[PDB]
Amino acid sequence: EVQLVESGGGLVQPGGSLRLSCAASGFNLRSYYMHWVRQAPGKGLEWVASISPYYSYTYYADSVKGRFTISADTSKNTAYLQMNSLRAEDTAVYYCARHGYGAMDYWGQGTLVTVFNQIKGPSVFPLAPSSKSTSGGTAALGCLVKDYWPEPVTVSWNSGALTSGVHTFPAVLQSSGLYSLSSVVTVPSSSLGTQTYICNVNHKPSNTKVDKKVEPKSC
Amino acid sequence: EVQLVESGGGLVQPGGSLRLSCAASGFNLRSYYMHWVRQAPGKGLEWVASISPYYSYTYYADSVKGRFTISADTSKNTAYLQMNSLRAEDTAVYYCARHGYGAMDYWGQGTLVTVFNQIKGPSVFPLAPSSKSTSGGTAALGCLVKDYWPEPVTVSWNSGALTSGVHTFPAVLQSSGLYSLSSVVTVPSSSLGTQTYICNVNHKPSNTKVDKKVEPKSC
Amino acid sequence: IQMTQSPSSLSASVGDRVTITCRASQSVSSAVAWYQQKPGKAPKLLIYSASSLYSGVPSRFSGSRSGTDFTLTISSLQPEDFATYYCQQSSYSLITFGQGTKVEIKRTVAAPSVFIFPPSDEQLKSGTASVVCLLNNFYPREAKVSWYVDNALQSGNSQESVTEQDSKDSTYSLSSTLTLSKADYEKHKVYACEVTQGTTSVTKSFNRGE
Amino acid sequence: IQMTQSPSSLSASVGDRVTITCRASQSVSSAVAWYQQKPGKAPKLLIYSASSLYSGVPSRFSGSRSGTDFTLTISSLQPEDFATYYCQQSSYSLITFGQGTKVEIKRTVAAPSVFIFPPSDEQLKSGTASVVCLLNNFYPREAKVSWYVDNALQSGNSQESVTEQDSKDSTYSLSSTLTLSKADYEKHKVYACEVTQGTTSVTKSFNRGE
Repeated sequence: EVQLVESGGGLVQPGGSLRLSCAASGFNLRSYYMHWVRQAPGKGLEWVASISPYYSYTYYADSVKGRFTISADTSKNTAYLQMNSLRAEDTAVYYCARHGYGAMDYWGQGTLVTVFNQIKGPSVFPLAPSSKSTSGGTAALGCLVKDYWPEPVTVSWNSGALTSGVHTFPAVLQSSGLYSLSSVVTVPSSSLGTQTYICNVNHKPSNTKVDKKVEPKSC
Repeated sequence: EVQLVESGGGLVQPGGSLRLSCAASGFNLRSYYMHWVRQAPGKGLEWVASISPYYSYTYYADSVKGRFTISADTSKNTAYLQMNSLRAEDTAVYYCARHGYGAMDYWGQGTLVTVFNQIKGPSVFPLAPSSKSTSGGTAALGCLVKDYWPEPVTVSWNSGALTSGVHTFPAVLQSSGLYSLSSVVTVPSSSLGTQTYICNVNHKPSNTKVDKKVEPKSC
Repeated sequence: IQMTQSPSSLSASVGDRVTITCRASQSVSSAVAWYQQKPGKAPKLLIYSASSLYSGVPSRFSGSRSGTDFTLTISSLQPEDFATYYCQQSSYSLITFGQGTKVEIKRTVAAPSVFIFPPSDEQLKSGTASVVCLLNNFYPREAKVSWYVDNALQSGNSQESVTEQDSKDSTYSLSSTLTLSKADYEKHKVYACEVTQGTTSVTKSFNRGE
Repeated sequence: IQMTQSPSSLSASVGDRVTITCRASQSVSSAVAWYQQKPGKAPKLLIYSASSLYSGVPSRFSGSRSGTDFTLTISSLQPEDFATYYCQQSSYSLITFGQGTKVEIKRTVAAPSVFIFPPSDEQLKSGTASVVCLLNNFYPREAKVSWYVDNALQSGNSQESVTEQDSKDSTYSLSSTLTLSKADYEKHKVYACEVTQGTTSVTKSFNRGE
């Protein structure tokens, strides 16, 4: 009996990559047009892509054009859908169906492709230096990178000039599901009044770069 | 400069499927042996598979033999690793490296492949029928499928004979991360004493099938 | 090419004729197909080429076209026919689906047969107590289930599940499960489940021990 | 083919010679390679063919073999050389890696320079207060950080992060972040961070307002 089986679905972060497989039984994949159709949780049906029987002509939709790639391997009677540059709208159940009678006759059971919780940029707060909370010459200042997702972030100091004494700590996953870390550096207590100190934090996932100038606190 | 870039990693359920990609730059993939090496969180390095330069000879390890498949596409200078039948031990960071000097010279950054929280079988408790909590003729009995993962489960009654009045409810994801559902059926209040009622629950993910005979409660 | 399906939802009784119209933005051939989809299942092909029925489809389903206006007719609506129906266009190698129409089945208003279940002795041993309330064969879907424990109104410790519409009598069935620790269950005597529909409320209860 | 690496971990000072031995289960050629791997980074090839150094590796690393006994020698241990080192066998088309050896750098015991930071004014506006305690340049790694708020010992509302060993002075640095709501932070005056190493404890504190 004609049966279509789907696999390869799962959860990925925005971007990522994933390839689904339409394993076919009861017919020859090479003699039919094959279609990938998705349905978002609670939404309607959306055509994704199609493939020609023998000429291997690929047809796509603007929603996925340039990010998804359809394919087929006649030897295994299996169709494929390489999804790249995954976004939030790509969260859907993905079916694969066989063309026939100018419509889709046989359908698969579907596999779920879900995107991971939305990317969030970092919040940078100054770890303000002081005088009491300070050894005679050894002074400590830093930046607190809080509530960012996903990893990683890159913290530099004074555009990469300040390296001596800089300690960027490993990120900790807070209960909120967001990441947080701090970067600190020890400086002369005298320079506190003259040398300006900026933490250059960059979050490529969010395409964000924050530059906070740590400065003395306020009484 | 010689650079190796990896993608396609993510989270999948036990079983599932995933294909990683070793995008190569600065050299030709077809003129080198290429190796996939994994390192489990906190554990040591484990060779996964290798591929020959031109003869496309694939070599694997018993840990993944039969479940993983290595490949390469010279046209894109990209190596591939199709991981199927994924297990808990497959949770690791996956590197791809270039052979040379009888060793691995260049290495990638690595992509993480994590397995989903362990499969759990269902717990079936009787929804005991009674007399007070019962309409004159209409009697209600059922089974409670509790704390199972992942979906789905199949509940039948009296080996598929009892179908009239059976209502299996959709599963609810409890706060524990586990699924729970109930299946009920309305029967004559008289038959309570004679007709035997068994709920046939099956959890193919855990390869478990529970058959509980619902029976009157105890005072 | 845009296929504006109309309506988005409807509620007709058994035997009523159902007309779902799918207007085409452009005149694009008769390559219009109709599908039926129940929750959790793949779509089922109903009619292709906008008039011809797929093999095995009951005769009560029929397709029509008037220029850019394609019609799906369900002559004698059966209770099984409750589903979401879609219109799809396969022209210009640009497969386009309709927004969708959810068909629900109207019925005479029915009260639920309410049952309450004390937790099983086995579940008590583990330390968790699930008290289940069943609302069987009622219409319409909407209801209000409230849990009371020694006349204290519970909140935030219950979960509800409702079936799809019954394929024969068009009614719904709902289960409300109340989850408590063993010590909490042993520390109270009277458990009551209250169901409210419109101007009628019903409260079924049991006393621990009886 | 099994490569039993020995030892599993070691702690030598700067200048001490380090000997990591990798015994081969079978006599399988000299196709033994050595690697260095720091946390979060890919392995770095050190020595191939069991004696020859890869290009760019410092001369203090050297490989040796005596039958089925392969040796990695770090002549003058530098503080940068702290890492996990592996031995790999590429024979019989059956690439096999060693269990691994973690090299830590011993040092004279050092006390931490402890600093405490009140939450920034900006973070207070959002409603969350992060109070951070810094333990800078101490040895060994182990320490005990305790949070006190108006002399009430806090628990379960803090997170700690410690750097890898410093590549120059071999010391560690630790940060303990205490997270509170704004209302909780405004409802107290004195915040103290207490660090305990061996027989010495240090408590650095600030009073809200000063």
